[PDB]
Amino acid sequence: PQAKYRHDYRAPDYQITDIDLTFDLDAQKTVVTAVSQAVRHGASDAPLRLNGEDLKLVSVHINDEPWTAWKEEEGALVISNLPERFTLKIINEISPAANTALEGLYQSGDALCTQCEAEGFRHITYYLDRPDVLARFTTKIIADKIKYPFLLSNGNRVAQGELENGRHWVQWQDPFPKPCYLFALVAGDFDVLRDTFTTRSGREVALELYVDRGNLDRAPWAMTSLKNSMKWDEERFGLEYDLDIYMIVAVDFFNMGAMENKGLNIFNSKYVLARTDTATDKDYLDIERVIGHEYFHNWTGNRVTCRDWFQLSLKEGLTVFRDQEFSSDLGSRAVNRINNVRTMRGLQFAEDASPMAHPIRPDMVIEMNNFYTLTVYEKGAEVIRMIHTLLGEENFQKGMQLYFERHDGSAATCDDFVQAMEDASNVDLSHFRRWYSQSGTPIVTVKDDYNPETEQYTLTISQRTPATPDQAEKQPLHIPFAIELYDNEGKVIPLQKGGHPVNSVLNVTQAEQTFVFDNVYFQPVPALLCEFSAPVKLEYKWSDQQLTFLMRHARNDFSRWDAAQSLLATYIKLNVARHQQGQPLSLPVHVADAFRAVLLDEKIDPALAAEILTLPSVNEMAELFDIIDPIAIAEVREALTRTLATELADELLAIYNANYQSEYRVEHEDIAKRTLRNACLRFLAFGETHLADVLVSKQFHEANNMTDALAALSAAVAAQLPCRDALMQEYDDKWHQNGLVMDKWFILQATSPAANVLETVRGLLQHRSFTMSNPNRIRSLIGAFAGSNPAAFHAEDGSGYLFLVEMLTDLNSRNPQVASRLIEPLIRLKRYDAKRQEKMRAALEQLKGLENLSGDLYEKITKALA
Ligand SMILES: CN(C)c1ncnc2c1ncn2[C@@H]1O[C@H](CO)[C@@H](N)[C@H]1O
Ligand SMILES: [Zn+2]
Repeated sequence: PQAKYRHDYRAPDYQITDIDLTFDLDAQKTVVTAVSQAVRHGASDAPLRLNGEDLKLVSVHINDEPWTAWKEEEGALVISNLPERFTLKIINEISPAANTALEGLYQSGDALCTQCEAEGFRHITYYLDRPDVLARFTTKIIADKIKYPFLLSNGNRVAQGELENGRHWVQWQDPFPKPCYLFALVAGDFDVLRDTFTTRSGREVALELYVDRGNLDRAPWAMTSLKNSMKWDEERFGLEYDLDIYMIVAVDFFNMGAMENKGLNIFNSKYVLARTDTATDKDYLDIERVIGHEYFHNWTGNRVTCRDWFQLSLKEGLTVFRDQEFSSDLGSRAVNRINNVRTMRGLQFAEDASPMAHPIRPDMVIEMNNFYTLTVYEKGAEVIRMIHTLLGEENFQKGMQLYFERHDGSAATCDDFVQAMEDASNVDLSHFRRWYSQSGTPIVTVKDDYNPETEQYTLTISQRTPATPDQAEKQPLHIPFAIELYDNEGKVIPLQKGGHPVNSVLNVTQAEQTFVFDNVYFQPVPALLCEFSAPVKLEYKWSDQQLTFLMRHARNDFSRWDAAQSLLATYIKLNVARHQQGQPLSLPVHVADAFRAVLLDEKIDPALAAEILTLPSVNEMAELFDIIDPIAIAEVREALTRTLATELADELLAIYNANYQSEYRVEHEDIAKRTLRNACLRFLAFGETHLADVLVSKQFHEANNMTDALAALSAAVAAQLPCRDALMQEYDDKWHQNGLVMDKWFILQATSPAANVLETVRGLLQHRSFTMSNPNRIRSLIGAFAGSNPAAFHAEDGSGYLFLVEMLTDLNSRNPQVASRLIEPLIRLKRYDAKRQEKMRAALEQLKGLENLSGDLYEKITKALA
């Protein structure tokens, strides 16, 4: 499989302007007729090169003449000797029932549905399957009326009919030109939740959420969230929906999350279906996020699309930024920022230190489905956020507005977007552009000096990015470095120099620089990289007391949390080293006291307290180390929990009880109280065994919502409480028929600290609720084991690696996209000790040798073994 390169982009030799599709739908044999209107832009002698995969070609006509000047080649239909302008007619057959990869037209249960991003449309017909070819679609769908009463495509219905032999048809037209990755088709029998949204200018939009029969009870929150998304995009960004109908279809079989097909989004049901007994607060807020995200793409992705796939972050960085801003405005901004930074530092930085490292605008791709990454998405969004930091809201929105004025109805590049921001704001983003081309995490080192003679405070700030596997050369970035200086009372010291204010966002643009501040009347405590102002590792020699000072006094809630993270990091590192020498946890009294103070502080937001009382995950902890010792990290996390449980027992139980809520509401203040209560319950579970067992079992049985029930169940498994096996069986007996609810239970099984977790997981391959045909079940059992139980995955006997190789050997053939997601923990081998590296390398070597190795896995495996 051959790599493609960004620098190789060239405008297409032919465009398509209009495509009329007819589907004669059948799960075993679907016939596609595609009539395209084409224009040659390149040389007269250049053939038309159409992409296609696993298609049975029936016929090729050019202006209704059966064509003889063509050939099929791997992946392609090459058509020669064409006029400058012509009508192409292709007829071909495809087989949805055989499509286990879930790419193209496939079956989800009894429904037929599509996934076309990135390159799935070529699995449906021969086409210019590249996102700089925009065309107007018309789609006619013919099917059995009893099996497929609903026949959906993008846009509005223009024609409908009934045929003999129980077939019917519907034809759709979408006026907006689109690249083919935004094509969608759905056929099936559904319950339908119908609502309306009226835009601020008065356009009434019909909203339609399509769910499997008997799931309407789980649909209102998704609808609520759609309307919220629409309203917010109007309020914040000034953008209105542009069509008459907005359709969402929830399907159970889906490799991604959800997909922004124009006017006909297709969602994994995990990101739609919720009711209070089936879904947690986090589920509710994730549905809100993903509903938002796909809606937001209607502008950032659909009305302006991507010139080529290397520009994916153009839509994904900006749409994730928008989803974050949406959640943050509606909810707790600080809890959002905290959890997005946890993702960045715990998951994204690992990718940027791995063999799959890439810039947010990649330069080299083998399989584009491998580049829907933490980097492109979440780091992408941090890059957008940095532009927002540099410009301010008002200039940022002027940039947005210039971007749409210039590029609406076209396919654009990341550079176009930056230029629009630069030109609208008059802020120079030339250096800033290097964030798009350079991979890896910058390390920002900060030293400080306070001169009492002159009342000056000096920060000496250096940067460097280490080389990564993909790039041997690195250069300094334009790093927006936000600070705040605090006096001995906790009050912010005004920043100034030579009699003038200085902006608190420092422009860290060199390898080394100094910043001098005047009229600093007291030695300050600095808050550095405020709100995570750039996606970098910060090196500052913090005292413990500077960090507890910030926890008490810092103005922004994020800074209070971040200071707690910096204080814990020192002691996580200390205790991992101790664990490797067989020595028990050591924690200063003053550290425990800082967490006690947070528990008893009446003035702190409970949302913030809960996050400070949520220890860094085993992933966030791994980021603190060059070489990862996953057993030490897991055991240190447990011991730290037990230590705090003991030291803070009385305070934890008081706050647990104080935050009891008898009514359940999906409302942010309520959520905050509940997160705090369950944060306390986690520590209590790791306390004295009898009290723990009582508290946890009672919460599980008495809960009136899934948040509380699952928090108890997860604590029983994490602390290996007596009640665990009863409660787990209880859950299975109640919920086994409900795959989305059972996913939570598979995750708890896979992430268990029990010694026999792998045996349990293997046995669960045969569980009544598990199936290898469903990506959500696969992720929830196998994925969670490999990725979220690094202590068991990395068992010294190598059993974890062997288990993953077995599963990958199936999935490589069945569903390469899911396989490539699941191989990630093995490609991290260079972070582990030699003995583990040797076992992981052997596992990788085994997979490299598979018959019919997918491109998706080939790419990762070859990088890993280099
Ligand atoms: C370790 N890997 C592959 C991932 N770990 C966690 N989240 C991921 C990962 N790969 C992609 N994502 C998320 O998928 C979403 C897009 O499908 C992005 N939001 C990205 O974070
Ligand atoms: Zn997206």
